[PDB]
Amino acid sequence: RTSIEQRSNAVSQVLLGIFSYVRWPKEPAVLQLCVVGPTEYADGLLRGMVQANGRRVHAERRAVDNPDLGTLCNVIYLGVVDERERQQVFRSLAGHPVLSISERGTECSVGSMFCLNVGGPRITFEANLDSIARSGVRVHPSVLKLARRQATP
Amino acid sequence: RTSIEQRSNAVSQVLLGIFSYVRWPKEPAVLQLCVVGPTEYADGLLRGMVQANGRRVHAERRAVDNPDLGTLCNVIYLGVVDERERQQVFRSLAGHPVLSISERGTECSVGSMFCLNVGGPRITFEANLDSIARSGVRVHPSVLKLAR
Repeated sequence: RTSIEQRSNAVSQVLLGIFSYVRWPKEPAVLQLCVVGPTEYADGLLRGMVQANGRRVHAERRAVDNPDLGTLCNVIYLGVVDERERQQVFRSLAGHPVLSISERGTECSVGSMFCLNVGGPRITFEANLDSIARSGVRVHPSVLKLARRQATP
Repeated sequence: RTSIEQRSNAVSQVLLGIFSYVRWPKEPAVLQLCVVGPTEYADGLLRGMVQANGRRVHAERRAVDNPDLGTLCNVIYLGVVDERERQQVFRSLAGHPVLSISERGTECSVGSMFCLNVGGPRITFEANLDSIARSGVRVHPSVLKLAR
């Protein structure tokens, strides 16, 4: 079984790997990532990140009921939230170009664009076409090369 | 800095405060703090702390299903865990002097020497007098005056 520090640094990459298939309508110089809700595997993230084009990914935690998640966040890494809390969040992102990703794989069905599954020998994820289309960012299809080859032994 | 960081740095401060009213059977040079489960406010802790008496608190995440929590852990800061996992956790803590604290002081009760309530303008916390005796650490009773 893979350790917490193993799975953290792993998530870090998968997110970078997802972020590669994503175009924002207006590309910021610093991409803004907001961690929202309790999380296990975001420690790696919050160090900050750099993309393969040198764009820094800046990372900070934000309150689930923060009403400006939408404008503060180009990315949101979503943790454990309850129905209401989840509602607040996905409402705040509407009309804004935001990439949403969950630590847990249940949430594709309720708002998140991507849903990690961190258990097992590899980090896997599934996606949802609905939330993706209404996201207002462009997601290249080949983002699924990554989940599939991750669901591979 | 955001309010989550603000509330995070404060959980730091509250944790230290509680630490001063606890003693362990055999005091370790370096206090082992296990953050366990999803945690909105444990980022200050993970950065590492130090007590006024100069002692270092080392903090690191450990998985919920981790069977050696009891030996690996001086203090455990319990995040989000379901009924099954909550049990799983406290069984490893059994018969070991482990200071148990929880981030959500509502859906918490079994174990959890202390349950924090981070919401509101300040951080508050209950104390679980039952859990406090069984645990195996010596908690000074003054601490209850810092409770609710």
